[PDB]
Amino acid sequence: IEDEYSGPKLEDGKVTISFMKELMQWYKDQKKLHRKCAYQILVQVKEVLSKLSTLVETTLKETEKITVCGDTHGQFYDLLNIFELNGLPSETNPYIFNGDFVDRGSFSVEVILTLFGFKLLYPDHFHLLRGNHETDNMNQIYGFEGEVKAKYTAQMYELFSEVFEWLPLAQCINGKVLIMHGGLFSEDGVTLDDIRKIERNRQPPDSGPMCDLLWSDPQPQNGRSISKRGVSCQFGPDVTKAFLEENNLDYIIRSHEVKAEGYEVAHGGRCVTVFSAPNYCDQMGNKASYIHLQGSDLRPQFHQFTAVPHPNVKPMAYAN
Ligand SMILES: [Mn+2]
Ligand SMILES: [Mn+2]
Repeated sequence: IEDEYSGPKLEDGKVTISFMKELMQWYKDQKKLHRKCAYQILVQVKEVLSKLSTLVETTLKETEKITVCGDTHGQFYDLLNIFELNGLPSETNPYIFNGDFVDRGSFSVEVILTLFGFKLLYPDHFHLLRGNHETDNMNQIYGFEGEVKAKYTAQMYELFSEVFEWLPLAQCINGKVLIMHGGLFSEDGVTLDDIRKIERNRQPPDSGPMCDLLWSDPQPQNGRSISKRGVSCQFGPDVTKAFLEENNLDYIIRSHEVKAEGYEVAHGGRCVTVFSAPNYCDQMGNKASYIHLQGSDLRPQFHQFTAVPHPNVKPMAYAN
């Protein structure tokens, strides 16, 4: 006996569609991806991500489509449910996952390695944007670091941290829709140029554009406020509108907050929240949603969904 009982294996070190199907099934059955394959996925996706701009600029032709998902937080069985409701990722069914893949939920390893696998398989049609939880300080507290150390080793966690540093911070579709995890900026006048200029391969600063992209929240009233989170700001509809007008944009899609209906349309339609972790932490009872967009019609169409069963591992079981 050697590795016959160790599960899915890459094909000469590369991700294939049959590997991804084997992986999702193996994870569904609560089994672990061989550490050598996990390592190969991480080294390769680090290389892919490190060549991207901090701002991914994507063009959708008139009849092309894309799906935008918000926070998933290690709810792997809900992630599979997204793919069963909305189809597997492919070149004709592209996806954007808008940050916060890990922490809180206790299948964060399974979520993130599935997402990285699909990033390697469909690199121009499967997009991952950094959330505030793809950071060391958050992983240390909120489960992911403990989960990686439990399933693999501290060295594997170090590699995850390095890979997260190369996740892009925002994505712009057709020069019209800007997507980021958190939101807009603590000062006026920021442009797409400034986002492209962020040297993102780091942990986020305590303030400034990289912080805001991962951490800010919309508020209903005009202006800005100190964030209730102690980090970044809250930004009003006039902030959103000035930013969109200066940058020739129509609206933003962000995530980073739970909503009972899975989404919220705010700022007169200019600031949309999408959140894709239903019954968050097995307690919130929220619906989740994902957004459908078309190249010829970038209006957001929302699809709601509810949580599905998962194995009996508690949320935050690996947290501090
Ligand atoms: Mn979150
Ligand atoms: Mn967040």
